[PDB]
Amino acid sequence: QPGLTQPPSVSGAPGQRVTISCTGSRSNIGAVYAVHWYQHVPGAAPKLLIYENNNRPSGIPDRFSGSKSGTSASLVITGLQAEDEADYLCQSYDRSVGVVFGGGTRLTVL
Amino acid sequence: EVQLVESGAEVKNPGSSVKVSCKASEGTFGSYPIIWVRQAPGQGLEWVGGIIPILGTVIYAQKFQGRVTITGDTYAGSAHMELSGLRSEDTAVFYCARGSYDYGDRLLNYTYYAMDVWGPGTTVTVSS
Amino acid sequence: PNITNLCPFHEVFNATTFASVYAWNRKRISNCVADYSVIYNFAPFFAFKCYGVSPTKLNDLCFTNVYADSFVIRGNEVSQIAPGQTGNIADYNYKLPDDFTGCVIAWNSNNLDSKPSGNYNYLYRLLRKSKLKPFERDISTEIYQAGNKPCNGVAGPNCYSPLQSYGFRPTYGVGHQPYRVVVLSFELLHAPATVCGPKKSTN
Ligand SMILES: *[C@@H]1O[C@H](CO)[C@@H](O[C@@H]2O[C@H](CO)[C@@H](O)[C@H](O)[C@H]2NC(C)=O)[C@H](O)[C@H]1NC(C)=O
Ligand SMILES: *[C@@H]1O[C@H](CO)[C@@H](O)[C@H](O)[C@H]1NC(C)=O
Repeated sequence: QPGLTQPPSVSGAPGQRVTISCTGSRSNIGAVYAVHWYQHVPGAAPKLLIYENNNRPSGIPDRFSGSKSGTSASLVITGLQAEDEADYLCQSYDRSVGVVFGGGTRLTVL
Repeated sequence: EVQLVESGAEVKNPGSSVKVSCKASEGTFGSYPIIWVRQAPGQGLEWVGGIIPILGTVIYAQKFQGRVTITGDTYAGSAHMELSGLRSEDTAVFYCARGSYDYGDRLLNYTYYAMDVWGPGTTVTVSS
Repeated sequence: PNITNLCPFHEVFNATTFASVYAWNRKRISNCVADYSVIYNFAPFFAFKCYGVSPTKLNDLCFTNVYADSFVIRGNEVSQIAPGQTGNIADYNYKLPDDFTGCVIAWNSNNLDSKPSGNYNYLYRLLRKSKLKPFERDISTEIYQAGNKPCNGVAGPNCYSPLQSYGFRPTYGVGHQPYRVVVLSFELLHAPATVCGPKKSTN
């Protein structure tokens, strides 16, 4: 997988602001391409959270956010809660090979 | 609302082929085009195929190029996709999803922006 | 007490064949009496939204010219016919101006515009080069050009007919059946108004 690597998992304190990375090349994200943030329930159908690198789809309360910078992008949650324990995913296009997807981070809360 | 019904699990042997549909509620894909993605076990995601059904212009990932084909109806559409030459490294889950933009500015540029509503996915297994 | 110029509306409605939305009609009405009350004697409306003028008082409020438009659109797109509301059917086929005035009738016709095999007699625009200036129509069908190579005057790989047809069938669920939409546009200027409600008098 020539994908979007990011750190595997981050534990969850209750009710805070946590950031998650998504690092790729300039040749597949940096040039013009956009990243895309999905929320995945293990065993169920995933859900969209962020599109066009900045915009925020309706139905998602302002807890979630994110942006991009240079040769990477990132996502952020404010006010962490147990229901957010789930897979996270970031995807983009790839001058190299069509569409490219990241690892997915298993956000867990203890 | 939009729901993507899709067939049950598939069990078979190496080298064979599997065909599964993406049954869509109320039948009118209505220029909302379909992306076919694999869920590899213990791993991330890999896009496989993409079809804009009304225009009928179809693209495939280079890894499986010529290994998989996709078709769709778009009027009570139930877009089908079949993967051939199943082996050990193909047992996975199958997801189909929309794009939710349905007009030309970005639908022939389709495979850039987004995939809005997804489906439960179907498990396909090789026998070994 | 002898009301006589009941403006012709029983024809702007009930025409039994609304034209497709890629090429909408435009019927100008003036110089009569427009008792909109009869309008409220059709089926319950999926949408009756009035934006400039309050709707109950439609009798006495007066006008110079009125414009009646009508077409057929997929149900979950009805909301796109409203001022300053982007999306396909409102940026490629019918663009209201965000200083619009007038009302927007929108009702259901699932019994009247489907066939067991499936109709295709409503085509809507799906491609162009840029959006529309408000209140403009483009009936033309130039084979759209996408790639860096010309289409050579016909359809071809990455060159496809910008119009695309609806598929209307009786089995389709609510929200993808054909809603029939009509839009009444108003305007006031320095001209013989002669568009008022019927006098409520006694013999
Ligand atoms: C997909 O969109 C991109 C840009 O949004 C298009 O790529 C460029 O489009 C501009 C438009 O004027 C051209 O001048 C450039 O030559 C295009 N290429 C590059 C590398 O910038 C692209 O054409 C769109 N795809 C399709 C199939 O229309
Ligand atoms: C439309 O006009 C015809 C002709 O008079 C009439 O039979 C029909 O009932 C009218 N439509 C409705 C909904 O009443």
